Amino acid sequence: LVMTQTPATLSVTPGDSVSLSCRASQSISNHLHWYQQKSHESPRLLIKYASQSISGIPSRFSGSGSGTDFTLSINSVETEDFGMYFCQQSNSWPHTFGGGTKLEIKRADAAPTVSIFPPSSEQLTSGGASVVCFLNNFYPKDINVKWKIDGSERQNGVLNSWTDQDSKDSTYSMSSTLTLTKDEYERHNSYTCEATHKTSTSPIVKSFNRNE
Amino acid sequence: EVQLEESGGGLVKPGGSLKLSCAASGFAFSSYDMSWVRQIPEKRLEWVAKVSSGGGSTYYLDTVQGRFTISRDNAKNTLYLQMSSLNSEDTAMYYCARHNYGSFAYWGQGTLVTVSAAKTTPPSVYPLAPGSTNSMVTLGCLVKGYFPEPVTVTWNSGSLSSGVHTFPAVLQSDLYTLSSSVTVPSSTWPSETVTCNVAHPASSTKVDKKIVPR
Repeated sequence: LVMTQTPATLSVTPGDSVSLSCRASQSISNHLHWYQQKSHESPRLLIKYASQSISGIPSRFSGSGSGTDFTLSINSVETEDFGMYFCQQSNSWPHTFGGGTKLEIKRADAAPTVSIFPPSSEQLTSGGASVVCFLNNFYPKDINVKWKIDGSERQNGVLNSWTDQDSKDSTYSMSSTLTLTKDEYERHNSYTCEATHKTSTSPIVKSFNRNE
Repeated sequence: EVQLEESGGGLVKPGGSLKLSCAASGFAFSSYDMSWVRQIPEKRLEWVAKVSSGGGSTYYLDTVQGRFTISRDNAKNTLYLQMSSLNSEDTAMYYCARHNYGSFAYWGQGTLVTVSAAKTTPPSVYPLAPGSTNSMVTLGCLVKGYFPEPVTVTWNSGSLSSGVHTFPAVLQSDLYTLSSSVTVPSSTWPSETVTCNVAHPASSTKVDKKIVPR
């Protein structure tokens, strides 16, 4: 028994309305439950048995459907609705969940605040060298981060991590770390972090010079 | 009010065994069916096992059958999940959950289970101070080479809360790396000290790292 959830991702401006689709391979009567999952939090039951809402859940949340097709609609999405949504089946064993839907809140375009950090003398002592770049409080999530060493673009030893959407201001932050051996770090002078983002035609550049 | 608290999660070698525990309060424990639901790194939820209110009828996900055993102590208000013959596919955040018939009405906070041959390793903590002038200054620390997850990061032992960004760990060759940033008024640093505090429970380590000008 396979549960197929669509769309996988959703981008909603506040005030706007959305609906999630949950599909079962075979009829599951009304044995379908809905959950919400916020960042660093456990799932929570939104609607049980296709359409029965739970005490304390906003009326904006309305589950529908029977047999093979179920919906979860949300009227006038609030900033607080962001996160992950899952449908679950309790008709047959094993119980299954849908792939989930990541609901994102749309907001005003925000340019990132880029900061560059050279390697600390403590990491250099151990024979390693990380060049760290922080790109904080930007919207939309899509951002292209590149590393240039003496002008030549580099991807080996680059690792990125995006935070989940911020609860208070719906922005995103991201961290880009370029890791190289100490010996290799000492072979080059300029280290730059380049961020291409929809908030400017020209990328944002942050530079450090080992020679200065 | 319902309280569910799982414990016992950690790093286990493949083909190993681990016992998870879930303490329950604020409800008639024996009057409700309990489940174990795991969240895989993909963020996908997977129902693992269910035990009946009296503990007479046990149900397991087929891939987990014969390897795991869900049990409960109604007198002790504790739920159990003894796991054996563990594989990489069993790496997840394990949640214990109270049923409302077919739905999981209440959930715990989660207990991480890492199934890997990689050894426990403490983080190496590096200060991120700006290279040698705005109203604000951004500092940070790099938490490199740790295993398994998780780690905790505070600035000034919890005192500094605004302008703090803690980035999810990235797994590169059996080691995690994470970074944390803090934006403080330019006027206050280095005039006032900014220290990042790193806690790694798997190796019982804690690191306090001062952020000094370059």
